[PDB]
Amino acid sequence: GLFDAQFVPADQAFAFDFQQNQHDLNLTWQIKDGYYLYRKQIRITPEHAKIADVQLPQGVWHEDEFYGKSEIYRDRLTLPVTINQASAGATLTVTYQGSADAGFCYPPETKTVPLSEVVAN
Amino acid sequence: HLNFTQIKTVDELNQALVEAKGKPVMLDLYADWCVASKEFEKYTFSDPQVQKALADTVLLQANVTANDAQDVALLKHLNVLGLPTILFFDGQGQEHPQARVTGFMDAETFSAHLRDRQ
Repeated sequence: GLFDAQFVPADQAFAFDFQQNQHDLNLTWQIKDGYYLYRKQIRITPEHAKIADVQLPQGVWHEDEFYGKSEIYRDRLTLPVTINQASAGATLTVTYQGSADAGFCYPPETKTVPLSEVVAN
Repeated sequence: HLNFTQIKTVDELNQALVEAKGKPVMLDLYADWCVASKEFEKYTFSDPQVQKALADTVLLQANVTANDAQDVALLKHLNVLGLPTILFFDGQGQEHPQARVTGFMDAETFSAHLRDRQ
């Protein structure tokens, strides 16, 4: 009856984080129950670093009367990245986008991951 | 088909706001890639009742599909987290934040919520 009276912030819906150990980088998203990430919207771009081609894992299929089917990720997303080379100050530009089951679309997000220096071999 | 009057920037919004001095205004933030945003247009803004309830409301609509600078700016200014999101300003230009609609909402529920401004 009151005209002045549910969805959490994007970083609370998709908790991003990363961890590096030499040539080994692990990209990770804690995905809140009821939310999911669009596989086709993830983008990993290196800046002053050389990365091995990244293979996106097999997720589940979501459907809707408009785009039919789409591969999505739930619960958690772990993305292993191989850093062949990285200069001092090299960065990894990570972009992704998700939505909520109840019908809410978050816009794209871009995180900049500070890579630790890594020489040729 | 409700007839919205497209706006793109924060200024265009305030401009349209002053114009609609005295009438209640509704701002609908939409995006093509957003399914929920599509469901809102197809199943709710299309409903007879809902259209009736909005008969005396100024209809504003920002299409943020491109998610460009202007877009991000407007969303940031209105503190919009995602789409679909619908805002309401009383006929005295005051926005009622606690009244905005976030996410898809069916016509029955929307129409109700709309007629609580009485």
